[PDB]
Amino acid sequence: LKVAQTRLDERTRRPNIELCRDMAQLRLVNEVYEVDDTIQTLQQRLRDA
Amino acid sequence: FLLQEARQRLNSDHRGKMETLDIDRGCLSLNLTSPNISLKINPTRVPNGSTSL
Amino acid sequence: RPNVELCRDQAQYGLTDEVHQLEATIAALKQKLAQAQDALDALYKHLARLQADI
Amino acid sequence: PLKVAQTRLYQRSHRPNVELCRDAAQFRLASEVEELNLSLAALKEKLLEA
Amino acid sequence: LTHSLSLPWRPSTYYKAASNWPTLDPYCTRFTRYTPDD
Amino acid sequence: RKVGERLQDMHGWKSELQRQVEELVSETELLLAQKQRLERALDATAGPFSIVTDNLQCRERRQHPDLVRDCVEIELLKEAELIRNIQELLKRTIKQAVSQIRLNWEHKETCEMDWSDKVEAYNIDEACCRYNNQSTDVQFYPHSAKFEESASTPETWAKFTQEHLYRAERERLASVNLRNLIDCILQDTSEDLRLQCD
Repeated sequence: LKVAQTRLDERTRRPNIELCRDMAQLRLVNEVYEVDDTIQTLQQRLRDA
Repeated sequence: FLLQEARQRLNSDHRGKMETLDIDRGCLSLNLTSPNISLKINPTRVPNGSTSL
Repeated sequence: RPNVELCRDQAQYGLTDEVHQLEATIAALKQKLAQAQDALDALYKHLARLQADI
Repeated sequence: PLKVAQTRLYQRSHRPNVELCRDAAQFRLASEVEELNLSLAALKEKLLEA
Repeated sequence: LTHSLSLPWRPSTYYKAASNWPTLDPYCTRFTRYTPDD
Repeated sequence: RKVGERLQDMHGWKSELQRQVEELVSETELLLAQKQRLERALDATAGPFSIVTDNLQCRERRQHPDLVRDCVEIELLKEAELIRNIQELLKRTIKQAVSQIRLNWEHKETCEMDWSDKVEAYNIDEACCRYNNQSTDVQFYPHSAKFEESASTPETWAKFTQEHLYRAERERLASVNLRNLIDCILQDTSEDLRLQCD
């Protein structure tokens, strides 16, 4: 999640028209939300364990 | 029984004063930069319990 | 502040005063600004006059 | 009218950092300046022709 | 109204804004120079 | 005309943001006393515990043929267990009450911040509407791209407040639900202690 957040924060500085809704943008938002899902399922098993 | 009650009517004070302190030392702090500064709603407005000195 | 501790203290009567004072001061500077941007307008109108005449 | 629109746009730039918004007012306040300016330009060139 | 696009696009603020308050919706679409004092 | 619409709207959002936070003051005040009713039950349940402990300490003080296991020893032990189970139930509800009060104030301070920003803007946009051509004050502020640099679209703007108001009332309904829970937990533990003492 540490890479996926910094990857998008650097790409928010693309000048003018370069700041695009390419599929890399939506996938990294999907990547960020999946690790949050994964870190929430894994902390669930620790509380069970 | 009476002495026990005095303890539970003297502790209320201690607890009260201990809290008052926090909402009084924290105030002294709040200095401009203070990231929580704000124009509150009805700031100058005596509440209910308002006692005296 | 809880129960009785909520007491009108030297601070309340004092802070509540500072508020009124700060709001009056803020008013003074606002009116002063208006009495200065007014002057700048005059300065400009007179410049236009002096320049047109030049 | 040109004076007013710059003062209107300047004060709105001092709106709070999340309250600073792209309201339609800002949209017109910009377009307004453009027209006022290009109109003074048309008026300035006609003074040259006069 | 219409959120159009100008050729110089300046999205700087939105960034700092959502930085102090995450909860924020997209600032997407739907005077070309700075003052020297700025 | 357009700036005016913004004010009307901004005022519609501001006046409504003023009702939410003053109401959150009132509900926290009702929870403020209900936490105190919670504690003063813990204040008055230590006396019965000292009564039961004294009664057990003096009833061991009996002579040889009458030192007996009877119904009084059963109900005196059950009262001692019931008092201890009341106090631990009352200590846990206090720790839930202070957390509800903290979340009431946190959700409240947030709503008030938005109102502070709104107040500043209101005053600014209000002045901007009273700018007449025949008025001085206005100047030739050199053009700058920062005059168009915005940080929220009108829609997103509302959403910010809308969200604040949603979660704020979530703390409202919650405290109401907890104040019902506090009222029910007092009527039960008081009546169980009276039925045991009888």
